[PDB]
Amino acid sequence: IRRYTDQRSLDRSFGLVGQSFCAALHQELREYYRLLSVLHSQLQLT
Amino acid sequence: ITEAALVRDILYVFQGIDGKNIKMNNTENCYKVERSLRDTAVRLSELGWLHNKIRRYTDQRSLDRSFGLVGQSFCAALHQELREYYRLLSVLHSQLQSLTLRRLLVWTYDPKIRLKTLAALVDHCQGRKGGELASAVHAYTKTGDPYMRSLVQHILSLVSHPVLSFLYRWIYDGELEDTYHEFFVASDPTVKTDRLWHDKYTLRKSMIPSFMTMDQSRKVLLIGKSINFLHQVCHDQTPTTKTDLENAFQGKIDAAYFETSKYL
Amino acid sequence: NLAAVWDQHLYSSDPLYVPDDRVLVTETQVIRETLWLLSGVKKLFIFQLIDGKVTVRNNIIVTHLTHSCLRSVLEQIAAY
Amino acid sequence: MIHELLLALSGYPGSIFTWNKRSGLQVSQDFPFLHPSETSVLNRLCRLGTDYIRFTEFIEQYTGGLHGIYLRAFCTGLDSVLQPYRQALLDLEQEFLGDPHLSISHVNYFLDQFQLLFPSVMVVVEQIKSQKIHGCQILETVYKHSCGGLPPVRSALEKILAVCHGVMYKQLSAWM
Amino acid sequence: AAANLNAVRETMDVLLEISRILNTGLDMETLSICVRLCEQGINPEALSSVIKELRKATEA
Amino acid sequence: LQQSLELKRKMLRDKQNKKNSGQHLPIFPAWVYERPALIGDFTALPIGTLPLASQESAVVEDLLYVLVGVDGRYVSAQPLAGRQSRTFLVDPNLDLSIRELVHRILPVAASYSAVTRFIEEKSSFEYGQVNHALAAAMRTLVKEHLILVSQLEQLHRQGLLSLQKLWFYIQPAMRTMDILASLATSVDKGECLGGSTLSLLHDRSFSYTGDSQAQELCLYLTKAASAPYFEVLEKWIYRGIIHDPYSEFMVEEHELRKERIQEDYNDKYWDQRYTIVQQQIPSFLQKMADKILSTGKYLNVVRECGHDVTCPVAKEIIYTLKERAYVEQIEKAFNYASKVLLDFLMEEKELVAHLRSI
Amino acid sequence: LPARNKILMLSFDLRVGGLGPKADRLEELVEELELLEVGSVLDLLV
Amino acid sequence: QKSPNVLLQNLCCRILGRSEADVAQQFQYAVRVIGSNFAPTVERDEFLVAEKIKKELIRQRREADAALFSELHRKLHSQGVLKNKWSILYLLLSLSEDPRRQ
Repeated sequence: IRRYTDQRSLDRSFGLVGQSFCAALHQELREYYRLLSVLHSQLQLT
Repeated sequence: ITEAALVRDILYVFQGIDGKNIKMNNTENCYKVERSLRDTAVRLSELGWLHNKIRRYTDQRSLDRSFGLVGQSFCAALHQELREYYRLLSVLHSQLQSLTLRRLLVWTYDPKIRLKTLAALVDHCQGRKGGELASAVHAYTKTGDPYMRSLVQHILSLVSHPVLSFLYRWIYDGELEDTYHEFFVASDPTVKTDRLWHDKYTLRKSMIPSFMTMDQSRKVLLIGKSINFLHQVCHDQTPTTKTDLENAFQGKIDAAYFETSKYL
Repeated sequence: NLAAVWDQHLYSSDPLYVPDDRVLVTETQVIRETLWLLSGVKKLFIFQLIDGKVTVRNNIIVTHLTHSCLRSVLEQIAAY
Repeated sequence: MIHELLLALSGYPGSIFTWNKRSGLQVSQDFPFLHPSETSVLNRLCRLGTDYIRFTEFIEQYTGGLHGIYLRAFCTGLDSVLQPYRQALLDLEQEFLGDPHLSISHVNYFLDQFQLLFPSVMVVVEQIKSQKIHGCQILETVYKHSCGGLPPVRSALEKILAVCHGVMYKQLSAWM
Repeated sequence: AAANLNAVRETMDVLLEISRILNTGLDMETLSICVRLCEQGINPEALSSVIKELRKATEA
Repeated sequence: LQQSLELKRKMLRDKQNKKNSGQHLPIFPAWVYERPALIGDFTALPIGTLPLASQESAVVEDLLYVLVGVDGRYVSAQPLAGRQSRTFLVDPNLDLSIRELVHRILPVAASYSAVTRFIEEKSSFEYGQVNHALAAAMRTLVKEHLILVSQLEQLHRQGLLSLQKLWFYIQPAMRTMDILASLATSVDKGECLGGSTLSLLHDRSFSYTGDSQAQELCLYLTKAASAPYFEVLEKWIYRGIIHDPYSEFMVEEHELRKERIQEDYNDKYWDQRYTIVQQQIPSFLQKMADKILSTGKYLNVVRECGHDVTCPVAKEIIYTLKERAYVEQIEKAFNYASKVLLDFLMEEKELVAHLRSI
Repeated sequence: LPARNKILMLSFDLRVGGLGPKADRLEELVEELELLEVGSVLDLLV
Repeated sequence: QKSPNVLLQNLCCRILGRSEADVAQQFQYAVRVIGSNFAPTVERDEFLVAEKIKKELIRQRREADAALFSELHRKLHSQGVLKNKWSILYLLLSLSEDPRRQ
């Protein structure tokens, strides 16, 4: 999921409905990180 | 040398008083601590080096009656502005009985930019006095930056009040009174019995202030001379003969010019 | 706390030194003393008079006053 | 400390702020209680008190040497310029009495406006002593510094000059 | 206990002073209830909305 | 570094020869550029012997310092600063796991020291009225960045922050800095100034049309950077004046009075007195570009003859996106300009009668 | 205090505890009823 | 009256200038929303709130108060408000108004 977003914003030709899709798929990648933060907090979890 | 030690010292290098573990060891270079922490101090200690420039010059320039009516008024303002930097420092002191906001980097940021511009204005106004100095401040109100343009343009209102004081007297009152050579007209004393009108008054060209048109400077003399020719020769002492400056010169000055000449 | 100035004689203690005994009068008491003196009264404990010369009493101390500054103001009232 | 200084700025010098003829109220001691550098702040602050001690010695002798009815009029004036510098030392203590945290700095800020009226009103007084401007030419040395330019010392000297004009409007009213 | 009464009156007075600097409109007694409520961990965004919405309801 | 000193002077000479009416264009003292402290960027236990969840607290502590530009004990800011790309060096002996994450949180530092250099260098009088506004509203985002690193420090003080929590916490400001650092590279790379950096801000705002996290930042940088340009057009449209102290405005006034005066040999006013500039057109006003010149030139040929010409009301104009309200105002002024000149000409200097008696 | 006031006051507590529409259902049940019986029920919390 | 709910009745009855039992219909408004949220989800830090009121205060042509507020912000810090400093003051902001309508 991250390899694709890492390359499209490095492409100025991916368009203007492709640079909206590629910015919509970070809000749903950030929250995955938010969950990971919590997984880390209860470590002091099997 | 814990940090609680540095915070106590830095809060005085802001006035510019050498600290306990921070001092201006190299006399021209900025203060050096005697590791991450050490570097942070430098940005915070710059305010002191800037502080040393503006304060050491308004202490001395203020006592010199030679600088001129314009110039002593520029110092009042460099100093009234320094007074305010000290209301921020007094609080920081009391906040000491945490206060390590990145060692107050965010606390210092708004006075730090208001220190870069006054410190620049002192060396661009060095040598110049009188009208030439006034233009050298109208020189610094040509920058798009909104906060710096808000600050200078206030100092300029004070600096050029004496100037316009000589403008609203040498037109209305009839006589001009400057000990040092500051105003943009240059009277030469001599008998001038019948030659008075043609030679006693002449436009000096170094002291017309930058916010004036050369046409306006030439017209103002024509009023100063007329209201003085009318007293010393014609012997008809009729008393109280009645944005550059917010677009009121081009309104008032023509107005004075019109009444005066019509009577003469 | 800065309401006990000169109460600590650590500065004095830095060299070997003898402390001299002082009454420790309150600042409020001093005001009542001067007002009586400024009007006609004799034999006040402060401003002791000796020969038609009213003079500040030799030993009076206050919590928030150093001996020298108190002598200065008191002598100054005593002159009037 | 905040009562020793808030009286040392006034006429009573005290032990901390020792007085001397060559230099006035110059505290010179290394004190554990004050921070090593507060003496640097105090040295700057001490400049104001030294002139207030001196200005009163001069009003005292007046009101062979200088003599006249004008030195009995410029001197009454030096009392009125100094009046907002007495009320502004009384208020400092009143704030200091209750708030237990305010430090020396608050004195610095509150008494920074008196480092423009006092230094430039001291040259007028030395001029009137070094040169014996005893007769009516005293009015000249006030109106020659009254055009001024530093605005705080420009209305201060105006207060002194007008008083002279009231003595010069009573001698010239009996004559005419 | 007298010192406790002076502590509260001193701080409520300071809080009233800020209230007039921000021009919020709360008088002393409504400020008294407000701090007493927020003193027990109240989510102050929720309270702010409630006070705004009643001030708009009392307009009739 | 040394090479920059040239560009500033060469640009200065161009405005000095062009305008001799305004003299002694201002410059800042030499120390302003020389002193390295004014700009933002400039007992160690062996970490190899440490337990794991202590290294995380250390690395977190060092990173918290790197974000504001101050070097750290375990991570150093490389001073090459070659070309425009800042680089950083993490201690070699660490846990590979932590090291990779550090590199992934380190790009917001290279996008902080590069961002700060542009705010010092492009604030001088030489770069022109708009490049000054762009950096003066870019400096406000720096203070709000400093704000965030202070809140993160308090959490770190209470043992309640970790490198996995920091990573999630800084993501929102990793983007804002990235848009500000790329835009600054481009405004600098093309040597753009005047209106060439008021078009580059209109076009970048379109580039992201769907994002709305970065679109609001750009749409803001153009409201802030276009405040001086609209003020010049407001003077030119409503009066013939073109203050333009530095040569930035689209219209320019040639001093063709020297050759054509007393006899207007060239009828210069309608030929080459008030003429246009091509590369200093804002790219949003290109449709009204021709009209603007005509709008203001017409004002002069009555403002030249002493008949008073005053706009009935002067309306202010603000950059905006999606709403061309400036279009209707340019037209409301243009129409009054032509109307006033034509009315004066057909009654004063009456052309109908002169044309018959020819 | 009147009967309606001493019900809502009780209702708020449950919501802090975590009992939700079981506390709104209570609001609607009372509302549907619209006598002094609730006042007796109020005194008898448990 | 210490308990939370009790206070609102009094808060409501003075904000809404009416009688004790009469206001209940609107009073019901608050019971639901205040109950909805008790345990704040935004962390504790007074400085941010302090930094906000200066900025707000500064863009309104009233800038001395940027430090008058600061002087007051430490006065309270001197006395005891039990770490509710962020929660009170924050409230006082969100109910703000520049004196001029502008």
